[PDB]
Parts: sequence; structure tokens; C-alpha cells
Amino acid sequence: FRNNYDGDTVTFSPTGRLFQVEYALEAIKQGSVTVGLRSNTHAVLVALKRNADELSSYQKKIIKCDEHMGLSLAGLAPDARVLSNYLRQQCNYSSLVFNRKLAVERAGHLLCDKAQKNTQSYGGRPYGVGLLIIGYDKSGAHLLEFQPSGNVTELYGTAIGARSQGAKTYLERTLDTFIKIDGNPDELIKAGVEAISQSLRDESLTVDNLSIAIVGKDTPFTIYDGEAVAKYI
Amino acid sequence: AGYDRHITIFSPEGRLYQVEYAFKATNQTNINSLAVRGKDCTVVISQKKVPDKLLDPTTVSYIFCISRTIGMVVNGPIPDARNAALRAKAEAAEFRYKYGYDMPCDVLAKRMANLSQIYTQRAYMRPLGVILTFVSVDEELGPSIYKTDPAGYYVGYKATATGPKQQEITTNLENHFKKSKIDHINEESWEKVVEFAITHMIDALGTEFSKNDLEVGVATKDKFFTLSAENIEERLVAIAEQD
Amino acid sequence: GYDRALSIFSPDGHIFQVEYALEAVKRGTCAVGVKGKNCVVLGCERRSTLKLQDTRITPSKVSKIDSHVVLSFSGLNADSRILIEKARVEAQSHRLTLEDPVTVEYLTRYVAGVQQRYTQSGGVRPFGVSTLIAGFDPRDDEPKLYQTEPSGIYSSWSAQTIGRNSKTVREFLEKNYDRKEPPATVEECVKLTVRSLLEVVQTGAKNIEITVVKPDSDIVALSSEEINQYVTQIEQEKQEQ
Amino acid sequence: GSRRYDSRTTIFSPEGRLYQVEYALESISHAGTAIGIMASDGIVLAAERKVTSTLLEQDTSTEKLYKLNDKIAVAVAGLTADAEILINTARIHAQNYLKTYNEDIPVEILVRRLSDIKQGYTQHGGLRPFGVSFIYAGYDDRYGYQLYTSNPSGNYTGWKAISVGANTSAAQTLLQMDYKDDMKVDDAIELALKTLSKTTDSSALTYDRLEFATIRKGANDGEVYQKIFKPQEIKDILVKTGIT
Amino acid sequence: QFNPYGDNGGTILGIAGEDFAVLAGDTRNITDYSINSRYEPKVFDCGDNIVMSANGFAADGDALVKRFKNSVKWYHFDHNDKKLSINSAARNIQHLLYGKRFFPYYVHTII
Amino acid sequence: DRGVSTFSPEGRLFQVEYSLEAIKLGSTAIGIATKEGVVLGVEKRATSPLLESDSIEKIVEIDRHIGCAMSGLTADARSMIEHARTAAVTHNLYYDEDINVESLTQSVCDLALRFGEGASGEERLMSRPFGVALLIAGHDADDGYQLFHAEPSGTFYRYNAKAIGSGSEGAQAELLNEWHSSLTLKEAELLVLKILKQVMEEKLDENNAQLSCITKQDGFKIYDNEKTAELIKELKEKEAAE
Amino acid sequence: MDIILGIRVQDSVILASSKAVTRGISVLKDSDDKTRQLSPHTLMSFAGEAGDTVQFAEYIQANIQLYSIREDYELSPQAVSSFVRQELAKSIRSRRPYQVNVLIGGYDKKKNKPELYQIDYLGTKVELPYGAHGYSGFYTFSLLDHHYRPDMTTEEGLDLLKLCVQELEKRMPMDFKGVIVKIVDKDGIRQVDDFQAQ
Amino acid sequence: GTGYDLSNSVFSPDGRNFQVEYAVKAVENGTTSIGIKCNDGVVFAVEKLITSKLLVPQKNVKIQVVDRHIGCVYSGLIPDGRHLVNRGREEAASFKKLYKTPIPIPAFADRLGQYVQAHTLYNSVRPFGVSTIFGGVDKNGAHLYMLEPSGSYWGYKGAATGKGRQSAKAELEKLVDHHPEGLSAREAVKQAAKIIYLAHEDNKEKDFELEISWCSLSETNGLHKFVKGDLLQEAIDFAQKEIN
Amino acid sequence: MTDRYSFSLTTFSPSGKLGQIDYALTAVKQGVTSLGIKATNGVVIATEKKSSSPLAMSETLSKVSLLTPDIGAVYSGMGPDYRVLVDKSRKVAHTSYKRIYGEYPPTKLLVSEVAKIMQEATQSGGVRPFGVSLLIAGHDEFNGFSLYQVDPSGSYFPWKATAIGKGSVAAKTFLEKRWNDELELEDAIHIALLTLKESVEGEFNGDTIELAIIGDENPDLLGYTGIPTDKGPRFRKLTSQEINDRLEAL
Repeated sequence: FRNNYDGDTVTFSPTGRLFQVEYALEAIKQGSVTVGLRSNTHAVLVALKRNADELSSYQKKIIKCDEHMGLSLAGLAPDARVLSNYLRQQCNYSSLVFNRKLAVERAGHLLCDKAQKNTQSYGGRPYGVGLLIIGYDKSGAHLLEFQPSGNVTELYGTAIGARSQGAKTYLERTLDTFIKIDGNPDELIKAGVEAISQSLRDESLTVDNLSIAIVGKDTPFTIYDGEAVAKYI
Repeated sequence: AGYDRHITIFSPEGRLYQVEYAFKATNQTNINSLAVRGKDCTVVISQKKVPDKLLDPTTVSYIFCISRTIGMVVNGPIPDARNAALRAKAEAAEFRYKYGYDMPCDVLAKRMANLSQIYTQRAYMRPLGVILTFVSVDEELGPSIYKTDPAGYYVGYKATATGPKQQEITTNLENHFKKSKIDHINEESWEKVVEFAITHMIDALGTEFSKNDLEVGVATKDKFFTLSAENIEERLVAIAEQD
Repeated sequence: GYDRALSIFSPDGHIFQVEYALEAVKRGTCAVGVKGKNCVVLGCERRSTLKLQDTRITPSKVSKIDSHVVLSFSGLNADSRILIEKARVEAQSHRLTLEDPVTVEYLTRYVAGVQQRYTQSGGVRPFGVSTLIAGFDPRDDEPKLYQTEPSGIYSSWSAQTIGRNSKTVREFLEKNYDRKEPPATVEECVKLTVRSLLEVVQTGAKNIEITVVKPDSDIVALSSEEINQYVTQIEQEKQEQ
Repeated sequence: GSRRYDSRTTIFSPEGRLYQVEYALESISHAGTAIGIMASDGIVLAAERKVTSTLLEQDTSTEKLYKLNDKIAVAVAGLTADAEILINTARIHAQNYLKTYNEDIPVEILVRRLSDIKQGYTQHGGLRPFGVSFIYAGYDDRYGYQLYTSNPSGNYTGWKAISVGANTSAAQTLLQMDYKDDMKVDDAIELALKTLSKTTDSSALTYDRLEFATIRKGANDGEVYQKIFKPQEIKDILVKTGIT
Repeated sequence: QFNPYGDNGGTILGIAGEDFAVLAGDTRNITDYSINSRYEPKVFDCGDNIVMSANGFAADGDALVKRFKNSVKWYHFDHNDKKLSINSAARNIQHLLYGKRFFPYYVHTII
Repeated sequence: DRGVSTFSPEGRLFQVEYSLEAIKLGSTAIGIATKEGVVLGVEKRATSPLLESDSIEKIVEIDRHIGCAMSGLTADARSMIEHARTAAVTHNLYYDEDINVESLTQSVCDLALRFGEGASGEERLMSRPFGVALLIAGHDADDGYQLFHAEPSGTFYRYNAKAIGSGSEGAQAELLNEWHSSLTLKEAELLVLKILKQVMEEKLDENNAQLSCITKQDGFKIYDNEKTAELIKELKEKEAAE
Repeated sequence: MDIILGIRVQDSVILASSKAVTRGISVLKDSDDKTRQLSPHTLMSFAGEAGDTVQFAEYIQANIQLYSIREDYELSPQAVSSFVRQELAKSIRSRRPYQVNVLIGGYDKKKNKPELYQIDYLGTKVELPYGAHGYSGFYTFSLLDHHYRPDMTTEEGLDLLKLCVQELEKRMPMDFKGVIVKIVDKDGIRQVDDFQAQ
Repeated sequence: GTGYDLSNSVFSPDGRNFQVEYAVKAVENGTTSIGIKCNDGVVFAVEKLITSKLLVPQKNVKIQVVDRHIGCVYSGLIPDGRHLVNRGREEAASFKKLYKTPIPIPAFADRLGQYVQAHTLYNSVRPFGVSTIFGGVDKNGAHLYMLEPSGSYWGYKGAATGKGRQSAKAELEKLVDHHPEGLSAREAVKQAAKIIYLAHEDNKEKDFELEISWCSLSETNGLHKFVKGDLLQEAIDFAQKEIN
Repeated sequence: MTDRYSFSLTTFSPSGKLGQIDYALTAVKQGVTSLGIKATNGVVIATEKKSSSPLAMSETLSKVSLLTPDIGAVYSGMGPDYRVLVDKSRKVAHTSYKRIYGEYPPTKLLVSEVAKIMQEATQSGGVRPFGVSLLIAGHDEFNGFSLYQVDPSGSYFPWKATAIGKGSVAAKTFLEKRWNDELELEDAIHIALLTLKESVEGEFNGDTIELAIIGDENPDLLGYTGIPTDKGPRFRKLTSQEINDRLEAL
């Protein structure tokens, strides 16, 4: 079975599966955990940076795409770079040509369409990274989950990566609670850190290990690392 | 080695399996069709089968108008049939444009055949699992029937049939001509030729037809057109009053 | 249109095509090079699977890239021509733009890169060739000897050999070449070269060709006799014991 | 994709050999034998026509000896069609050289170019090599009479006498046995005919199964002359040498 | 024949103080003998504490300023939000300008 | 066969992984970053006594404030270094300033995954990943002294110390203990020299090993044999001392 | 223009070329060598458009040298000039032609005879006893058409040149700052360092 | 032998293209969606599985519009569906640009038709993992279509695909019989909401979200518009009621 | 998309064989027999019109084609491959010859052109060799009458007479017996008809046979008059009638 239908993306299995795409998804899981949640005024990204050695850094997992948009990565870093960069251009284009900030919903459509291309043509490989996009546009706060399959979904909150299932259940519970953390950033963040810890196990989120980013009504997407997050550990 | 059955390369016996299998596909729709030549027209009959009740019967057809003068009926899957039709139309329009006169039926056939011959030799293009029957009343050759296959082969007929029960229809027609001693239906009106066509279609298939079981196309001097449910019904009633 | 990746990694971390390229080098006739104190010598063996050739016009193993640099090799002959050509062209181009002939290291580095490039480009196999490039940098007298291989790696040697039985002859040189006192003469340098070849050529007066490169584009190849004279005197070194 | 049907014609065997070249050579080995013998006053090219019939038109035929230039000709062993492709491009190179330098192309220069083309199909492109081996017979004012040989690999060398195609090992031994540096065209012509006669996989060595050519510098002139023997001419020379 | 481009007048001025700097310029935009706007800003805040003006052919001046600002934006995206020093901005602009050496930006520019 | 850019069922790229196996067979390379500079040392590993040990260049200068060490198929590293050097100089031409160590590294890693046979994303014309890993060490006004590990996976990590090549897992553990946020340059030099001695098959001496560093003051410099030989001596002594 | 003279005597070819390099109103250099050695026995002098001049010369030099090494043989003067003509002939019909005129003088070691070729930027080649490019030709052809004999020795040739150079210094409007002379014979190419007063 | 199912353009011994058939599997495995043609327009509706409470309601839209009069809904690999619409969108713009008039539904159908069929001709591309239902109102009536991964498509009175295509088709067939005069835009909108509810039983495990859109010459002026607020609730209830 | 078959589909096997060429030949072996005989003043090529149905019109299917007014071809093997070959041949006769020299190409060269085309389908990326063998008969002022055979390998040879296809072996033997260098065109036409009869199972008449000749010029088939130098095409296809007449003298 599988072994004969997983040689490349252009092949369908007898059941209708694209194993290469599936294996790509498998790289997301092996990736460190990250979480995103939004109220009606803000949206927050709390990502757990992973380290190789105790002599190595905790590889950055949050990329800014424009003053009003950003995302967190879980999987192959290079692929997130490629994709984030593409998104940065789309945002830039929208501004320069139409003097209009790119709708988060539309950024999602662009990401889906770009990923889909690497799953129908010979030679290419799917993207091996998952993305969580947050942003404040002409219709409020937004949160998007991007899967290499090409599937992009808008949620109130969510998480991806290893043990990501913990945080996701916690938020599926805390829903009614954080969704109303309007006007208060520090609360939405804390609410996030309390979701990300729901997927810990190995250790505890240190200072040079925690990474948070936020955007909203009067907050240009910004990223906090280290001392900046100390007050959240 | 065993890949000589997947791509268009010769097998040790000198055969091209992919082309053979392409032929197999031409019977997938389980439809039969036949064409006969009138005195000054050409008629093509083809079974019309609409299984689903949710289908808009008026969109189910395997007969195409290639140009003001050329009609083509396909035997094989519809997607490939439509692919071949669009190309044939394009090809016919360009011919007129570049040469100043309407592309003759036999030429369009040769052209389409040549194109098919290419899918036979070049690896990356798969043959089309369809057989094309072109008809018209050529301004130089009169009533004409030309057919092509996935092999790239093509020839003109005095009359012909295609489909699963193709052989019974062919021998039926053969016999009728051995009898008549002429290579066509000695009829003035195409109405009677269409009737003759539908008639021998029944005798060979041993089946009765309703106005919604057939699909008819007629080619005359300067025009090829298809008949309506009612145009056919009228034809059916006519043959009814003879048997 | 053809870009199949022919040189790729295998589970153990090997590029088999490059590996097999080396096997083609092992098969090629032997070649050696030893540098003296004021010269460099290049010796190569001559096959004998078929003998009845026309030595005058049959392509020789040592080639001149420029007036001051030579290149010898072991492996597929056809493949070497391609490299010799490129080297020679780059040699002229370098003079044309820098207004100064290439240094042996430079010409070596260029040849090496061409090789390296063929190991990770689509639709092409590596060069089944290893080379020994030697000569004297412009206005310099310190001899230079370098070697390259299919992988694209390259380095300098006091003496080195490639080709069939290079294994054997390398040993000879390892325990016959004193970096402290290198063949202070063209003569004793050429002798050390033949001696090492005899280890493998098995009596081949006509199966051994030597070329001597001195500073300032002074290059010359020895004739059968001149070489045969070295063979003669050497066999006596043995018998006189 | 297509990678599934790709034979990878340009790869190395674990032993550092090129499969396709080796197999191409294997193909060449069943080709009619061709011989080239270079004397002091000229070069001789003799070839055995593989398969023939009573009905075959030998007058209008040519399948082994082709004229490239006025001073250079070749003997073919392998796929005639492949040979013609290379022959023609070879003929062009000669003309370019002429138009550029107003001098005829030196024999080796032409041979190298053709061999380089061959070597190409050996290292890139994913196409099969040419199933051809050539014996080049030419003359130039720098090396005079020259004899060369090239094969699928793209390798080429020069000889005094050489053979290609079928039974080369046998033919080579026989040649290596009776060749003498001071030879003469007429001598070589005979040596050539004898060699073929002793290696043929046929009953007798008749004229209808041969192609003969010589490149001499006709004393009464001072220039080079290429002569491609006609059926009748071959039949004669065949009897004379004592093979009737 | 079509002339790509035009001149919109105005002027811009820039003076550097010991710990400050100024870039001024009228707000009048013209074409031939007509006034297009009595208020069309021509000096801009581009970020990283840099103000720039491209006076001459408006269309060219705008395209340039716009191109530069976008240049600053990507400088951040590509060097961990490093601040673009005035001297670096200058060099970056030289490249922007010389890029159209054979179809120039009809503008005199100060930062 | 199977796509050069295929995914294993475990979510990994075969070619990149197999690539790493090759790097393991490479010569050891170690980097230590201190507040006084970064030190880079490598195992020459000559394959024969006839090979002139100093023609082995496994430590190269990207720019005056950036240098790097390689391990694995070193021939593959030439185009990488070239790209790196150009990127550094180019940045300087466009901006009249030094390229940030991280940016330079990011640029090199951008070449990493540009391989395949028709990967729909641009024009990645490279038949296979690089069979070498790099340690990029430098200094810039924004983040001072830095040490980076650039792999064929396209990903790069920042380390305080890092070892790559044959004796890596071993040497890595060593660095773990020995490294502290207040090491001096001299301490780091000896340290690298010591760790090389343990993992190296051959007896370390100023000829089969080479040191180098990069300091804000004099930039990237490669220690000439004499300078290193003495540090070797100084190490044997401090060791014998207990 | 600049002065480019060539004269073929009995066993050699002599090339005289002006030494001045003027741009605008200033004579920038007075020791210019408007020549390149294509091979041990082939020399080429050139004149024309400011940049094209040397670029072309050096380009041709590189090709001949590459041929020499590839074939380990020196192309005959005839062959080299045929190569150069074809180049210029291709140039003339290209986007921006090389505006360079040349004189190719070489000693054919195979025929043991000197040869002089004149080729202009259009790719017009011709072999002559003596030749010149530019306005110089207007004074020197009739001068040589008078004082020239095929059997002249290299020495008689140099006196013949001196006679030309004197005529040019007398009547030509420009100060070409004298010439540099070079001899091409069976023993290579050598430069007469004493013509400033021979 | 076998293996006829590993390359996309290959014909199996019985004349099929297994890769296309495997694509269908991916389609059947997806959400259910339908299309109902009425007396002056068409209605589209699709099931939207509520994987979690985190899915912002009403946000993740699926139905898409092409130009201003075409509505498209599909079952299967969503990304592939978008891809097909992007094409259709260009396909439409191109048509309008040259002919001025907005593209006729049939004409549009073949555009998608031909394009999809195209992805079954080469082994360098994968077939589409979606079945699409689309339609609209044009110069002469309303038209409903369904396109298969094979590129095959026909005109329908009612159409459905996905997990509960059978439940749907069953229902649809009833409607066709019990309304030989023609359904109405208003009617179809509710009827659709019901059929989605019924057909949701073959997935009754997860909760879903309804989505409808329509194009009626009278109710929307021939333009494609989504059913929102009141009219949506009214239809949601009409179903919720008959589901019991 | 894009032909990603940039490699050869015909390669050398360890034995030295080129499989696809061999198989292509096998395909030719199955084809209906066809032959050609050269007389002293003409050439004749003929084959059997194996109608694939009594309903098909055999005329709308010529196996004998005119390439130039003095050159005609016939084949054995896969008809479609032949058809496109004739097209390419007819065109190359112009592009590569008439448009350059103002005169139609001599038989050997045009044959040489066709052979080239076929050779390429033996080495070019992503294609199979042609499954046909051709017999080309023509006449040119400096070479007189000639007959050639072109194979899938791209090889071609001149013949006095020969046959290809189904019963080629048998037919070749029958020709060796009746051929001589003094045959007149009618003698060959006769001999041709005889040899062909052995290879035909059923009806043997002017409607089941296709035969054409390369003989004298037909000023009657020129289409115009007024130019002395233009005398008419040497290639003429025999009519069903003209055949039968010779069949009664069989």
C-alpha cells in the first residue's frame, strides 16, 4: 500500500490520500508548540521556542508580515520564511497599489492557493510547516491556522505542534472567558500563556524560551522576547 | 521492461498496448452509432442513454457541430470527446481563415488523425480514448463519412457503425448494400434516409426506440444540423406506418 | 530539458556517482608528480592492451594549460579533454583581464570547481578524472604541485600519484621523499620519478613518459632514450647489491 | 512523473564504467569489419559489407566508406544512420574551419571535434550514445598521412594499422603480424584484403561484399587524391592479390 | 510627441544643526502658469528619524519617496528591525536613483 | 526511483537527512563565542604525509567581521563561501555598512533547499543539498559576537559553543560543561584546542589543527602555526598541572 | 588619424606606428605602442575608435594564443588574417561594430616569406608589398610606389620607412609624436629602439 | 501485469485511468454539497462540519462566485476547488474582455471542463480532487452543472456530491417528480436547507453549519448572492422542522 | 505538463541490441507485403489494399504516395506513421531543396532526408521509432532510376528489386529468379503483379491492388503547356482499369 503511493505529491492513493502532503503535516507535529487566541480588540501569539543544546538559541518562531499582521511557525523554518516572505509582499503590494491594508481573511486565501500549487505538479514538495496568522484589519481581530495541505481556517484561538492538543482543549474550554478580554492586552496574553503551558511536559517556559506577539485596535503587531515576557512566566 | 505497457513504446511483438487500451475506452459509454450516405446528404444516428433522473436530458450529447458544414459524432468518454471536438472546431476555423474556403470533412479527419498519431509516438501525451466520425456533403466529394481512432488511422466509408454492437450493425449494412448494389441510400429527402438509418439500427440491435432514445444529425449542402425529440418522433411515426 | 538528479545522497551519506567516478580513476593508467627544489616532474605510464599505435599523433598524457602550467590526469580520456579545454580558456581569459598569467593554485581551483559543479547539477554525471596540475607561478621559482578529484576537492603535494597501482607507488614516495631535502636537481628529481613508476610499470621503456617543468615557462618532455637511460642506471642500483 | 521510465544512460557502474558505451561497443562488435592501414605513400581503407543480396545495388551503394573532406575520409562500423548524422556534422566543421582560416582542417582537429560530440552524449543529456566507431584516413601538411579511430566513448587514438567492428582482436593480431614501417600502399592494399579474408564470417571474400578506398599523393601531381574503388576496380584488385 | 516629464515647481530647504536638522519646503504645486494645489505636502517622515523631499517632477518625486519608504520597511524585515542610519539611507538612495540612470527621476532630492 | 525532494513518512526530507550523515564523516570543527570574541578551530586531517598540510583551508574569511569553518564535503562549501562573501560586500555597497552576522547567515541558508528536478516555487536548479555544514562566527554592533550553525536543511541555530563533524556528539558534551558566560578569549582558545585533541584520531599539533578568531578590534584572523604551536604547549602544561 | 604603416621587404615585414594618443585638445601620451603580438612570428598594428582599438587587438591576441596552446602550433600569417577578417566582417553587421583598422605582418615559417595584410573595420582584406591606414596612405603609397623594390634588405626597408615618416612629419597637420618600428622575420619580432634618429 | 494505477495519464487494460478514480475517492470522502435548479435561477448549499467551538461561526466560507452571475460549490480537496475557481475566474474575465457580454453558463462549463480534462492527459500533474456544482443565469435561462475529476460534466435539474450524495440525490429525485412545473427560488432555498440536513445523517457524528447562495432572475436580478439573516433562518427552520 | 520525457526511449541493451528498433521491425514484419522492381526505363512499386471493411472506400486510402513529381513511396507496417512521414518528406523536399536550388531533390538525397527523420525518432528524447519500412522509387537527371528501402533504424539501401512485410522472404526469392538487368518497365510491372499474387489471400484485381510507376514523363499530367523544358511528372499511379488489363495477360 502506502509505500507505492507516497513517492511524490502528484500521486493519489487508492483511497484518495496524498501521503506526501500527509508526511509534510507530520513535520508540523514534530515541531515545537505555539498558540494563538483573540478577543474582539486584540489577538495574541504565544510560541514556545525550541533549543538544540543548552549552548544554542531558541530559534525564533514569530514573523511579522506588516504593521497589522504576523504569524507563528511550527515545522520547517525555511518554509515558514518562504511563506511569510510571500505574505509580506502581498501585504506590501496591497498598500502600494491600493493604499489598503490587506484583509487577514484574504491573506489566508493567498497562503492556501500558494500551498495548493506544490501539491498538484510533479517535482515540487509540499510545505512542511504550519502557520498561525493573527491580525487587526477593517473587521477587527483575526486568527488563522494554516495547514500545508492548503487548508486555512479562521478560529477564536488554537494551537499546533507537539502536544498542541493540550492547549487546544484548554482554549476550547476557556473560550467564553478570553473571547471577552477586550481592551485588556496583558489578560489575553496571560490567557495565552495559560493555554501554551497546557502542552508543556518536558520543562517550564523560561524567559529566553517564551515568545509572545500581539496586535489589535491600537497595537501595531509587535514581538516580545526575554525580559519583555519575564512578567508572564 | 514491463513499462512498455504504460507508455507508448513498442512491445517485443511490435505492439502499442496503450493505444490498444485507448481503444478499449471507446466502448465505455456503451453507445452505438452509425452513419449512412443519402443521395445528397449524410446521416448519423447514435443511441442516447440518460440514466439519472436528475440530469438535464438536453445537455447529454455525443454529436457535435464542428462547422457550418461538418458534423462529428464521438464514441468514447465525454471529456475526451469534448477535447477532440473543441480542437476540431478550432482547426476548422483556422483552416478557413488561412486558406479562404471551408475545411473539407476528409481533411479535418486527416488532420485530427495526424494529431492522434502524435500521441502514439510522443510519450507525454496520452491517446484520446475516442473514435471520431466526421460527416458532411463536401462541395467536391458530396456526402462523406470519415472516421479516426486512437491509432491515428482514418478512412472514408460508404456507411459505417461504431460502438459495442458495432459488428452486427456493420454486417447488417453490408448485406443491404450487397443487395442494393450501390454505395448509398437512393433517397431524395433526408427524412427518408434518416428513417432508413433508424430502421436498420433497430433490425441490427433488435430494439425498439422512443423519441428520447436516439440522437440524429444530418449533413446537407451547406449545412449540418441535429434533429429534435420531435423531429425524431416524426421519423419514428413514419417507420411505424410501414411495419 | 534533461535534469534528472544523477548525483544524489544515499542513506549512508555517499554520492555513489562521485564514488564510482573515483573507480574510473583507479582504472586509468598511472600518473605521478614530484617537486624538486627548482622544478616539478610529471611521469605517466602507457597502457599495452594494444600496441601498434602511431606515437607521433596519439594524444599525450601531459597537457599544457598555458606556457608555465601543465596538467596530467588518470581516468576517462574523453572526460579530461573537456577539463583541459576549459582550463586553457580560463587561462587566456585570466591573462586578458588581470594582465598576468594564472597561478597554479588558481588554475587548479578553477578546474576543481568545474568538477565540483558536475557533482551537483542535473542531467550530468561527474568527471571520471583526477588531475595533477603543476608549474611555476608568474615571476616565481618555488615549484607547485596540486591534485584534484571528481568530488571537486583539491590540495598541494610534495609528491603524489593517481591511477591504477597509485596505492603502491604512493608508499614508495612516502618512504623515498624527504621534505627536508627534496631532489635538489632536475636529474635526481626525474630519477626519483621513474624509480617510483618502475614499481608498477614492470619494465616499460616505451611505457613511461616524463615531462620536466622549470621556472619561466621552461617545459620539455624526455624522449625514450633519455628516459631509458634513467631506467638502465636504476636497474644497476639494484643489481649492484 | 517520468523518472520511472528513465534508463539514466549517462551513469557510472559500480566499477566506474559507462553501461551504454560498453553496450554500444558490444553492438559495434557485430558490425562488418573495417580496416585502415597507413603506408609511406598513402592510406588504405577496406571494409566488409554486412549482409548483402543479389538484388542489392552495389553500384549506388555506400554503407562503410564516406568522404568527409577532400583530404579526409572515414570507415564506419555500427549504425549507418548514426554514422551519417556524425558524418554530416563532421563535414560542416571542416567547412567552418576552411571559411575561417582559408586552410583545410588538420586531420586531428576534425577528429577531436567529432569525438568531443560523442563524449557529450556520454556525460549529459540522457540520450543514448551513437553506436558508431570511425577509422579516419586523412592527410595534412603538418603530419602528412594519418590514421585515427574513435568510438562511442568519445575516445580517439592514432594508428599505423587498425580495425573496428567484428573480429578486431583476430584482425589486429594478423596485422600486428605482417605490418612493416616501410610498407607501401600496394602492400597495405594486399595486407588489408588478406586480413579481411581470414576474419570474414562468410564463405569467400567476393568483391560484391566490399568497399575499398585509398588516399595517395599521386606522384605525377603533387597534391592528395582520394580514390573510392568501384565494384569493377575491387573485383580486379581482388584477383590480382590472388583471391580471384 | 509624448514627453514623459513635467515640472511642478516648489522649492525645498535643509539645514543641519548641531543636534537637530530641518527640511522645509513650500506647499504649492504648479504646472506651467496654473496652480494645482496651494497645499500639497512635499517633505515626508520616512521612519527611523529620516525626512526626505524629492523636488522637481512630482510623479518622479513621489515614486522615489514611496520607493525609499518601502526600502526602509524591508530593511527592517531583513535585518532584525535594525535602524537605518542616515548615511546608509543616503547610499541606498544613490542606488535607487542611479538605477534609472538612463531614464532619470527628474528630481533634486534632500534627506 | 524517488523524488530528490521527497518526504519520509516521519516528516523529513531524505536527501537532507542523508546529507547530514555525510557531514558526520567530516573533520571536526569547533566554535566558542565569548564576550572577547569567537574562536574557530578545525581538524586539518591530512590523508597522507606527502600532502602539504597548510594547503588545507577549512577556515575562511567571509568579511573582516565574519569568518567561518566547514565540515563534511568541503568542495560543496566553495559556492557557499562565494555567495557569502558577495552578499557581505554587496550589502556594504548598497548600505555603506557591515552586514549583520545573522543576516549574512540567513542569506547563506537561503541556498540550502534550492534543490530538485522541478520544484514548483522558483528555479531551484541544484541536483542535491550541500554535503557540508558551516560555523559562521562574527561580530556586529547590534548583537556583538555571534556563533551560528548553518546546515543543508536551510535552518541555522545560534550557539555559545558548537562542534560539528566526526567528534561532534562527543565534543558537544564537553562544551556543555566547560562553557560559561564569562570565558576569556584565551580560555576559549585552549578549550577548543583541548576538545580537538580528544576527538582527533591523530595527535594534535600545530600542523593537523588550525585556530582562528574574530574580535571587534582586529576582526577575523587565522592563527599562523607558530602562534598556535605555543598555545598547544601552554595547554599540555596546564593539563599536566593536575 | 594615427599613423599605421607596413612594408614588406625581402625577408621581413616592418611595421611603423605613431606614438601619440590625443583626446580633445591634449596629447595624453607620446609613447603608445599601437601593436600586439599575436604569435611568435605574427604582429598586428591597429588604429581607430578610442576604446574599440585595444579591446579588439587584445581580444584577437587571446584567441590566437588559445589556438597556439590547444594545437601546440603557430597558425600561418595567412590563416590569422583570415580569422581577423571574419571577425571584423561579423562586427560590421552587429549592434555596435568595432571601428578598428589593422595591419597584420608576419613571417610564414613554412613558406619562408614575409607577408603584409591590410584589413579595415569593414572586413576588407588585401595582401600588399606595403600598406597604410588613415590619411597616411595618401602620402606613402606614391612615395613607396616610387622608392620600392621587392629585394630590399631589412636595412633598405628601414631607410624607406624613415623616408615615409619624414614625408609624414613634413605634410601631415597633426603631431603624431614619431613612430615605433618593429621587424618580423624568421627569428621572431623585435623592436628598433633607435628610430627617433636612425 | 499491474501498476497501471501509479501514473496519471496511463490507460489500464480495461481502458480506465485509475488515478482519476482515486481522485473520486478523495471527493466522496468530503463534505456533502448540492445544487437545485429552479424556474428562474439556481440554489447552492453545502455542509460545513464544525470541527470545534473554536471555528468562528459564519466565517470560513466555502461557496464561491465567478464574475457576478456564477456560483460554485465543491466537495473534496478544498484547496483544489479554489484553484479551479481561480482559473474559472480568469477564464471568465478573458471571455468578457473580448466579447463584452458576461460568459454564458454552458460556455463557462466547458472552460472548466476542458481545463480539468487537461489534468488527466499527463503524468506530471495530479487530477482534481473535487467534484464541482456551479451555475447561474444568462441570456437564456438558468443552468446547473456538476463536474467530475475526469473533466466530465452535464446539465442538471438537481445535483449533489460528497458524503451524502445518495441521501441528497434521493431527495432531489423526489422534488423532480413532485414538481413537474418547476420549483421557485424561494422554495428551492428551503428545500436545499432540508436536503443538507437530511444528507447530514451520513456524518451525524459532528455538528455542522449551513451555507446557501442563489442566483434568481427575479429574486437577485440574475446576480449571485449569499442567503443571509432572516431568509437563512427561515430556511434553517423549515429543515429543523421536517427533520422531525 | 511539459514533456518531461527528455531522455531516450531507445537504448542499448547489454547484448548490444536496440530493442525498440527491433520491435519496430517486428511491427513491419506483420504489415501487408509491398515490393519494388527496377527496370531499365522505369521503376514499379506496388502493394495490397487490405480493405479493413467492405463498407470502407479503399480509394480514400492510398498506400502509394507521390513525394515529388519524380519520386513515389510505398510502405509496410504502421500506416499512420507512414502518413505523417510522407507529409514530412513532401515538405522537406521543398524547405531543404526546391526552395534553395529551384529543383526537386534527387532520389538518394530525399531518401537521405527521410532516413534522417527516422534516425532521430531512435535517439531523441521521449519518442518511439517509426513502425514502418519504406520503398521509395524515383528518377533524377544525373542518377537515372533508383529504388531505395528505408528502415526504422534509419538505414537505407539501394535495390534492383525487393519486398518488405508479411511474405517478404518468399517474395524476395521469387524476384531473384525473374530479375535481370534488361527488364523493360512492362516486364517488371508483370513480374510485380506475379510476385504480389502469392502474398494475396483473397481477391486479386485492380481494386485490391495499388501499383504505381516511375517511368517516362507525362506531359498530359502537367496541367499546362507553353514551357518546353517542363515535360511532366514521371510518377504515375496505375488505374484500377490499367491493372486488370495486365491481369488477363497474367
